[PDB]
Amino acid sequence: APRSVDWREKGYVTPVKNQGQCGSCWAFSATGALEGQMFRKTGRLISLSEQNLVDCSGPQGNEGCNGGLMDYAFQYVQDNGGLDSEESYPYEATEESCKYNPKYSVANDTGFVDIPKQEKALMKAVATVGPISVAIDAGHESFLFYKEGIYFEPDCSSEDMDHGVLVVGYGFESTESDNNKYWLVKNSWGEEWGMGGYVKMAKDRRNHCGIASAASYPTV
Ligand SMILES: *[C@H](CS(=O)(=O)c1ccccc1)[C@H](CCc1ccccc1)NC(=O)[C@H](Cc1ccccc1)NC(=O)N1CCN(C)CC1
Ligand SMILES: C[As](C)(=O)[O-]
Ligand SMILES: C[As](C)(=O)[O-]
Ligand SMILES: [Zn+2]
Ligand SMILES: [Zn+2]
Ligand SMILES: [Zn+2]
Ligand SMILES: [Zn+2]
Ligand SMILES: [Zn+2]
Ligand SMILES: [Zn+2]
Ligand SMILES: [Zn+2]
Repeated sequence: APRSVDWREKGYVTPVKNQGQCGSCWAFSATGALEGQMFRKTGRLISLSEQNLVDCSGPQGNEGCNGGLMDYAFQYVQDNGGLDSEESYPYEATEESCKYNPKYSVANDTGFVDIPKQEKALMKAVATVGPISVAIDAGHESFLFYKEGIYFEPDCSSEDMDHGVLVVGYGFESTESDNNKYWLVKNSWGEEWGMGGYVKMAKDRRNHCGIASAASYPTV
């Protein structure tokens, strides 16, 4: 596998969005992976509607602004037979009754695949599939005030995660006596958080913050 991957430079990744005051991270993670897979399929990078997912994927098990699962979001897109564009169905950071319009559907998926809970398996997936939906333990003050560098949190859990994000690549910063490897992770907290909306999560450091424990991607 490549020692460095960054799917943003390959056109797979849309700009950083902002979930606002709503626990819809799962929606932004799922649209991220679907935007990447649709781009691979059609050569078109189109922004997908998280609001469509928040309002409409309740039957699949999601809870709107109270949380959800990326896999349930992929199931909605399969069950629904489509997903509206971000332009047609813009994000409002609130829960509202479903407004899906089949006329504005710009994406489909045929299911999803769950990656084994090993960082090696996640790496090969990022290297060959594209951006990957993952969940991490982001429930700490250091994550909230992260600005730059490789994030490492000693109290992070490898099993208990609360935040759905998107891995768009990986790399390494090399010092004299250490290759400090990282996951390139796209947050949904606006572009003023972290590195323009991005965080470098510690990689190959015992599944730090659970990043390999709930990884999946949609199939198109
Ligand atoms: C998004 C993350 S967040 O809002 O940025 C956040 C919040 C707190 C701490 C860290 C990060 C949401 C937040 C859900 C939430 C709502 C209201 C109050 C507190 C939290 N997180 C989720 O949607 C997660 C995603 C996820 C996917 C896979 C594995 C682990 C987590 N899921 C989630 O919270 N739930 C709710 C309970 N339900 C049974 C499952 C989905
Ligand atoms: C502080 As916690 C329950 O997100 O590990
Ligand atoms: C937002 As929580 C207490 O499920 O980490
Ligand atoms: Zn560039
Ligand atoms: Zn959006
Ligand atoms: Zn409204
Ligand atoms: Zn899964
Ligand atoms: Zn938490
Ligand atoms: Zn924790
Ligand atoms: Zn928990």
